[PDB]
Amino acid sequence: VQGPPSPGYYPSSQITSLGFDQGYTNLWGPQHQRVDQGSLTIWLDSTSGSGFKSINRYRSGYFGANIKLQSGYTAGVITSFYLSNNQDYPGKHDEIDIEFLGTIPGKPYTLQTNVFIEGSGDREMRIHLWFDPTQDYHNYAIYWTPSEIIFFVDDVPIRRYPRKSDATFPLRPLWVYGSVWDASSWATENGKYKADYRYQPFVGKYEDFKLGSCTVEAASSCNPASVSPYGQLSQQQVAAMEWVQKNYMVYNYCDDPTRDHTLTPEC
Repeated sequence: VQGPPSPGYYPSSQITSLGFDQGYTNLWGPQHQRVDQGSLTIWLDSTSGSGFKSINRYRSGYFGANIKLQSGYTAGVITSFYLSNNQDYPGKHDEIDIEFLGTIPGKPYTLQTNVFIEGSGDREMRIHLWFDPTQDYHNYAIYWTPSEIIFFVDDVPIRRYPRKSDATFPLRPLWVYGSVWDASSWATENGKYKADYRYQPFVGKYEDFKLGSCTVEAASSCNPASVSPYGQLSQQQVAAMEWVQKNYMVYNYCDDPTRDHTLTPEC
């Protein structure tokens, strides 16, 4: 295993790799978190998962990490990296998600991306990957400006969510989070395979954090990082994103005939 065509531009290579403590602290389950020379390990077992949160609240930016997932049986468990304001607006929040959905032997991990606006999501896109995300660290990133969201895997854009209306786009400040947790009811084949704690702990590893971003109170000149040679995805970037969605996309909410698309007019 064919990988995508080169995107011709490498946003992750233009931003300094950071240790955990330069951007983040633990939020819950500190007993299931360790940091070794900037590299983070968090884990889930029968008693608790763990999650971390950025020190700052942001208005925009480029947010990335190198992440490595657990091999073997991992059904029902989600390893995550996301932007959210759920703690500022409980129940009525915005979120931008990367979620790895655990799996069973013989079947690949699923990477889900999602967007919540004022408390409602249902904006899922799911892909499988062109590499084994348990064998080494791979780069995952969320780019977020007032005009668009772009998700990147190893600097390949896998999805773009443009601003079609204010009501369907995240315009309020977000913090960065990451977690490992039990989503047995839905994560793996819509809940068919659930967490099996015989295989515990379920470990998530994160390092070389990337922040090319703008805090809420940052000087007004602050804007995110270039994500393309131009002011917009290049045709080479677009072609790579197209290949991913052609060859690896397994769900797109816009294409689901069971979904009421009026509830999501950005489609």
